[PDB]
Amino acid sequence: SGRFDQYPTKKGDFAIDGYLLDYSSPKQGCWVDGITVYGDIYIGKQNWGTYTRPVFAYLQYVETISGSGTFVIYQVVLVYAHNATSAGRQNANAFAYSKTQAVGSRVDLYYLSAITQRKRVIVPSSNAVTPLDWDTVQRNVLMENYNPGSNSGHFSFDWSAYNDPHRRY
Amino acid sequence: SGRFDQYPTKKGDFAIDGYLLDYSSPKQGCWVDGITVYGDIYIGKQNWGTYTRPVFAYLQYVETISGSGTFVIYQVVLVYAHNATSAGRQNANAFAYSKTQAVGSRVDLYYLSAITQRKRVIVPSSNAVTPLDWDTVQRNVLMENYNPGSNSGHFSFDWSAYNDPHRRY
Amino acid sequence: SGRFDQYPTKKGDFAIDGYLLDYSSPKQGCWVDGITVYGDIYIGKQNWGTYTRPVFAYLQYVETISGSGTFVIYQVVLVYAHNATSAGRQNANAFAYSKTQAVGSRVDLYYLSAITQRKRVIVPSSNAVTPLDWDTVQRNVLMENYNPGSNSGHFSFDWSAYNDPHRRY
Amino acid sequence: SGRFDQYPTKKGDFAIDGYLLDYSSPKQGCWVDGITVYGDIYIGKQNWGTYTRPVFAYLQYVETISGSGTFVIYQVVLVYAHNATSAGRQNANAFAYSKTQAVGSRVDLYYLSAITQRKRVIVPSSNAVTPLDWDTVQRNVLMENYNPGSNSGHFSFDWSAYNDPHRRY
Amino acid sequence: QPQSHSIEL
Amino acid sequence: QPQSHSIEL
Amino acid sequence: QPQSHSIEL
Amino acid sequence: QPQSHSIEL
Repeated sequence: SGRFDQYPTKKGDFAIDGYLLDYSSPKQGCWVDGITVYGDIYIGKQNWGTYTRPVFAYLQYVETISGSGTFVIYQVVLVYAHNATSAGRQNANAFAYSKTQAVGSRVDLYYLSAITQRKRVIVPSSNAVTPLDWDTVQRNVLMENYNPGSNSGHFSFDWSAYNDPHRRY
Repeated sequence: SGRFDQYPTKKGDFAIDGYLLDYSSPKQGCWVDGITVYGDIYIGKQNWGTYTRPVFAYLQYVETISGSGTFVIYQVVLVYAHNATSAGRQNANAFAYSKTQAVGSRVDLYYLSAITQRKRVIVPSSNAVTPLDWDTVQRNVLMENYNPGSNSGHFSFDWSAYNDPHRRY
Repeated sequence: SGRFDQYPTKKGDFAIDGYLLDYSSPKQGCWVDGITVYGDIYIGKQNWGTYTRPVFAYLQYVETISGSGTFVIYQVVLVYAHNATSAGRQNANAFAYSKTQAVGSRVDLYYLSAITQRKRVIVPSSNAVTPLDWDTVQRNVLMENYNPGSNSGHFSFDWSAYNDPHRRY
Repeated sequence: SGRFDQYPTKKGDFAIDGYLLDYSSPKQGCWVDGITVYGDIYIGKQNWGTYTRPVFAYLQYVETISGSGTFVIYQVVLVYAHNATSAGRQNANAFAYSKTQAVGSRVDLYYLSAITQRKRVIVPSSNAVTPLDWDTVQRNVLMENYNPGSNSGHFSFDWSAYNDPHRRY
Repeated sequence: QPQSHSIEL
Repeated sequence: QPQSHSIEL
Repeated sequence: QPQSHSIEL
Repeated sequence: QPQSHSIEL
């Protein structure tokens, strides 16, 4: 829903964790302002020079423990956005949620990846929230809130990563 | 070290992981250029308004996988630097490696924390490296390469975090 | 296939691991001769006095690592058989592969559960085998090779567990 | 201990886990009645025909989960006893806690090994117990409660494993 | 025949 | 100079 | 415009 | 008495 637009923006590991993994009131998600990096990522049959940046972060259900009383454990899923340069010709259908963008004869592949973080929080069932699903996150973050044609929306990639050795691997 | 000064600087999650979790040549460590955040961290008997920023990252031995032949598993340990404001009066001896800094009557507490990341690399025992230990990391990063008196060395905190709602929690 | 009947029987943790996690020739599976225990297991809405015994063990794909050369990591999945006493009236459709057995007015629930073990083996792709899937295992072990009506087949439960305090929990 | 003698005996995976991984009252340890197996185990410079059987199981502290309130995670550590036949001449000082036994000119090596199981329990810090350490376990189980000279104490090996193909690997 | 202590509801 | 909101008790 | 070093096949 | 196949080298 349009609840996605209401989500605030966070910057830095502890700010993202601090906002989401709140025991008193756990939060569904937040947008992430992050650094763009450049390096090889394997998709399909080979490696592609890929631009990567965090874009969103959301709470994920770990477990529900028994008692005296009913407790709920949450984890943070960090969502990254990628531009796998030249990958769009052979991997246009590799992901359920993806976009293609032409740069001359070259076809870039725009997709999202999720990384589960280690930090967890124990919340009582009375304070528990309904977590967002990976399908909804991809639809709102990439499909509805990012335009590869103009590199704009709720986020944009910093292409200067290609020229920064600190942001290259 | 010597060796610690020779370590390169990396910026962004995938650049840090990409450099360290190399299966061909796994690397001991790298300095981290990161964002400073501000929020409460519990030390001793209470919460303190703490500034937090990543400063270093190093490989940690997980386990050995045997067969044909012997393989070694490595993890990334992300090292954060903290300035727990006003915590120095009550918690000057709370950590083995720490520094205190006066701001008027107030005593700030400078220390390091380590967070083990989920991502792992499987490397053949022939390409295996000697991992750095948490004691050597704290001694080189905080003790030898940071001066709270001038907020300088191999890194410095961005105090503007206090005024950015995106970097507050 | 009838390849399931060709699988040998193993007894004891190290014998099961020793046979399956063989680097020179990894094995798909083996039947397990094990002890029957008795205690509460939660199914559906409540706890049921359940009889549990290991019955089978099979190799599972963990990962495939890059090189110089292509290596394959295997793990052991230990398959247990259960008789959740009185659970068949409310949980007859709780599992995809299950059987019911009447003991007077009471309806017992016969099903299988899988537990992934920690021990892993690194095997070169040339020695790699096609792992069995959980669907096939349940069909062959419970459906095709166990009769609750006669407590016979490729295994049988030891009901004396109910009277042994060592095998009760 | 004293306390070690008071610990009950458990038989079967689910009975051991069921007794120890109790969320209401987690238990320090229990003695294990298990099957003896026979096969090669590598010690020092070569493989030795080793007899292996589980003998004890104890709870191990994993991590703390904070929120409302503080929760503790426990794991089961399964302790095995070994008789590495002929290994005593070359590996008498290979382990901190070990015993040697002569069978003619041959010297057998008696030692203990620990395997961390996957299953975990989340317990509130109020119901938390003091876990046993690996040194105390080895001292009580092998040193104080096993005599290789008479194959007796709190447990004994079943040498028939050598003649059972089901218990050989 | 398997013994039970299970109590429904 | 680092700003603070910390209250010592 | 995003720069690339990617080589197809 | 425990049986052995172990070969010392």
